[PDB]
Amino acid sequence: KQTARKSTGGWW
Amino acid sequence: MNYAAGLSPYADKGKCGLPEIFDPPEELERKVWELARLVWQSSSVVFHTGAGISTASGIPDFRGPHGVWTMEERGLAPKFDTTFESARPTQTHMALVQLERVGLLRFLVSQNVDGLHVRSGFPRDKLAELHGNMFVEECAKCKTQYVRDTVVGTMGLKATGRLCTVAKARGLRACRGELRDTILDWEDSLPDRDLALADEASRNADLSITLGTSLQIRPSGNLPLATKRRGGRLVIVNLQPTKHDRHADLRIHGYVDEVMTRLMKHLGLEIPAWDGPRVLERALPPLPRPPTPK
Ligand SMILES: Nc1ncnc2c1ncn2[C@@H]1O[C@H](COP(=O)(O)OP(=O)(O)OC[C@H]2O[C@@H](O)[C@H](O)[C@@H]2O)[C@@H](O)[C@H]1O
Ligand SMILES: [Zn+2]
Repeated sequence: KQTARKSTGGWW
Repeated sequence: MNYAAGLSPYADKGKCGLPEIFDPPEELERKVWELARLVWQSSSVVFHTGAGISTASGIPDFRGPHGVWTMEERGLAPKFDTTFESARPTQTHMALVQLERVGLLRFLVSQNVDGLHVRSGFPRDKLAELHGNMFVEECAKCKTQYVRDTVVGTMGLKATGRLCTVAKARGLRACRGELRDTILDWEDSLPDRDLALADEASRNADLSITLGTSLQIRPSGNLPLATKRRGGRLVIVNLQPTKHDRHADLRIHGYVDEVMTRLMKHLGLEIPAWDGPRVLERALPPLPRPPTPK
């Protein structure tokens, strides 16, 4: 699926 | 300048120092009235707050005109009118405690580490502190947390110097794990259970309202979009643009204290006064809704 790290980026 | 706290110098600070936008009084009046209608007619309302709701307390934000990253990026230090210990919950902090007491707030997701939601008396079981809390430390071994009255003393998930006292080996031994601050640095994993609860509340909301966040940091900045997946609505309240402005069903550019003052006025609810630092672990059952205003 997709990462749970604090950063900048998309929601898709 | 924050390193220092021995934090990562490799972060992407995002877009800092964008112009502020202010709605004219009449439009704003119109918007806050519309907000009240939305809040009254929705059965599940989730709020998402960022550093902009603590600026009236003397804590600077990060990317505002005088934000801590904005100043750093241009070679200046920022300025702190208050310490975290002496900061007072704002009228927006206190409004959210009241909303939850009367059943108009299902859950609260915060990015802020200033400890004010907890200290304002907001119940911890309706709150996700996705980026940490300067007053909370946590056992590395067993994940048990301790809320303190004073700041724990480090950032970036470092050992604070205290040890865990939970009972292990069938009562024969203490855990003795190192306690660590809960302040995420850049690219740390969010706390599992706060994120899982924030994600669940966001996906199930039919109204998400953001307060005082420019929504540039994920995944917390992407949670208010979850609501739109089931056809719920998004309201963004912020002086600067935010990253997700184009998805807003209602955008309000005004001071959060002012927006929440009026909202409460339309709702018929007083904003409680704050007694001083008071930790509430679990929500009371809901007081009854005020008389239907519309
Ligand atoms: N009184 C106010 N009323 C309304 N809006 C306000 C007010 N004060 C400031 N703002 C707006 O609040 C927004 C705060 O955005 P950021 O400073 O980007 O803070 P936030 O979104 O919480 O930051 C997310 C994350 O970035 C990090 O580095 C830090 O981890 C933080 O948790 C700014 O866009 C600023 O215009
Ligand atoms: Zn432990």
